[PDB]
Amino acid sequence: NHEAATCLEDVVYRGDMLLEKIQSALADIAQSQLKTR
Amino acid sequence: LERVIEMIQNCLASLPDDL
Amino acid sequence: KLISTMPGIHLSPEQQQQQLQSLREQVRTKNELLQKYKSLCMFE
Repeated sequence: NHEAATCLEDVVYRGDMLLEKIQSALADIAQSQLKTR
Repeated sequence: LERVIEMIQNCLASLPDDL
Repeated sequence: KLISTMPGIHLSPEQQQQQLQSLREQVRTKNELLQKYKSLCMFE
């Protein structure tokens, strides 16, 4: 159960990094589209 | 996670085809 | 002469120049953003 806990934590960490990257990218697209206006 | 990755990939695969 | 006043231009040529420059900058920045996301992969 300890090993399964650390494995779940690792997959959650990879997903969290990918989510923060795509989130910031979408925010930058929205900033550019609003600045062009 | 895998689905999201390939989703991002194909959308990126769409974008130079617009460029 | 009235029929040749019909065409489609009304602004002063300075305003035509402003519009042309602004639209050139718009196409430049949009192509640059799309090229940025062409090159950038958030994933590996």
